[PDB]
Amino acid sequence: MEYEITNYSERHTELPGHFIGLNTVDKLEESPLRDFVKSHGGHTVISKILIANNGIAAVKEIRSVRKWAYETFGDDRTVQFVAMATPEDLEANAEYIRMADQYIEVPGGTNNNNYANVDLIVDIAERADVDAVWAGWGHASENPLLPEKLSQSKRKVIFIGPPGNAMRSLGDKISSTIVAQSAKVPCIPWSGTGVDTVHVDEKTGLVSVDDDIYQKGCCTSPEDGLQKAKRIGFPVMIKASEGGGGKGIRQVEREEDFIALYHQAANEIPGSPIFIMKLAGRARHLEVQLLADQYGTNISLFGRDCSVQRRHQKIIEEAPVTIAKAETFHEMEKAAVRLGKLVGYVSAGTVEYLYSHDDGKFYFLELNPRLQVEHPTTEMVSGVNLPAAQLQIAMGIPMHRISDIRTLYGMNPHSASEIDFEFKTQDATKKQRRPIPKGHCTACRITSEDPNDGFKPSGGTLHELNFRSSSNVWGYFSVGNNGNIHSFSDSQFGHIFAFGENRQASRKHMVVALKELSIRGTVEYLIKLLETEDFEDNTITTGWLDDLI
Repeated sequence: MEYEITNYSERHTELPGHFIGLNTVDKLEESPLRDFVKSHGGHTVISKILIANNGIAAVKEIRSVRKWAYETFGDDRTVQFVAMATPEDLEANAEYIRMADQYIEVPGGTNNNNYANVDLIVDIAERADVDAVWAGWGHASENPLLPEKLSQSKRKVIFIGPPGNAMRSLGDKISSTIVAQSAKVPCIPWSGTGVDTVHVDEKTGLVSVDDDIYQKGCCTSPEDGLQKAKRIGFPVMIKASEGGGGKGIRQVEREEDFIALYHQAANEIPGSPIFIMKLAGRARHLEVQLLADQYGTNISLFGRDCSVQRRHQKIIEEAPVTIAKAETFHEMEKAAVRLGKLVGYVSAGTVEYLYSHDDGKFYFLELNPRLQVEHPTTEMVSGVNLPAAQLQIAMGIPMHRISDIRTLYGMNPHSASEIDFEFKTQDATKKQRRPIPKGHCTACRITSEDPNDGFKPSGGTLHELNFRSSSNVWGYFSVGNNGNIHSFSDSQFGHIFAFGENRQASRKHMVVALKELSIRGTVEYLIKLLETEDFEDNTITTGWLDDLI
């Protein structure tokens, strides 16, 4: 066969040497994938892949990369797959370790003994002979030392995901915010508000904040910060960047208790820089899905609502979003891209936001440089096979040279022209066509119980919820394996996906699916919560759900 051509042999040079992988297409005997890459513009070809993760996550990278490929050069093995198999998983017959094309038995115990491990991941990587690795999410998915050490080998193992440098450019809750203050992302009132000086390392693109700036946004003393609070507007949250999950923070709804609380968190974590933020109330926690290639070409793939949290847990997340005004939502999007370029982010990352409809305004929470288990939604409303996406960007192929990309924007899929993604010139919508979700999708965090007393469960840790009275719904339950705290959870934790023409309807088919699954042997409060208007229009902020029970 033969494809249209794209010659980006220029841009590759300025590309971090850690993006170019050993088996480049300029030194390989001619070959199918060696032709699908080259022509389109990429530099490295990936043939073997290591899955630094298990469960549905690990089965999602497969079905996805085997779909695209079979659709592409037709071969659900074009892109091989080496998986890591942890003891307990072999005793559960994980349907994924089964789907791979081979694998290497890895160390059991606490995940810090395999997946989240980093030297082991690459050692294996060096052993298998892989071109690239993938962690999806969780485990070492966030550690930036993972990719930084993956190409940092005599095997140049590329990394299907964001470059470590993309991560190190994040940082504690201070610099993070200030840096994001740079990409002019409306942030929540704190001590650093108005502090947006950041120095980009021309050579490495590494973004850091220089002390004097990080000290311009801290409380040198308890009286020093107390003064910030008044200037702010109680209640406020006393946090300290190196905040440990749930350590180093106190809410102060009123003066008097400040001095008392300040030292409180400072005591938990010493030598820990403290700052004072403004403590918001019933707002929203939408979430922006943003894509970007290895050529400062960031873009978004819609948004997500998830301000309905279980003590801060994502139970119900529907997408696309209809909450904020369209342009108000549009603003946050370019807002998200306004920062991806900054950190020089790559592949896929979902940026969350605090939304208040009272004012319409919204703030920057944090950047999540790591794919999410809830991308399927943004994938159905856009049709962008993300595990088929990021995988091509890793090989150094532009966004426009991405089958699904053009499709999204209205371009002859086979075409090799560029795209005015920003929609900046009259000569931009003669060829293109602004994106737009197709139907709605509302996930649903389901939880049941099938203990580990003694009997031997059904073979596998991935039961697909094959419903019978719903055409538009997919789900599943996942035997919790190698979590981080749970080498195995008593019960499981699978997601569920529902889709439809509109939001309302999507719900219908959603609940409708929550019905069929309630006749087996959990979701009670679910139908419930969906059958309530406080969700039947998308109004409920951050109180409703918890306000309940």
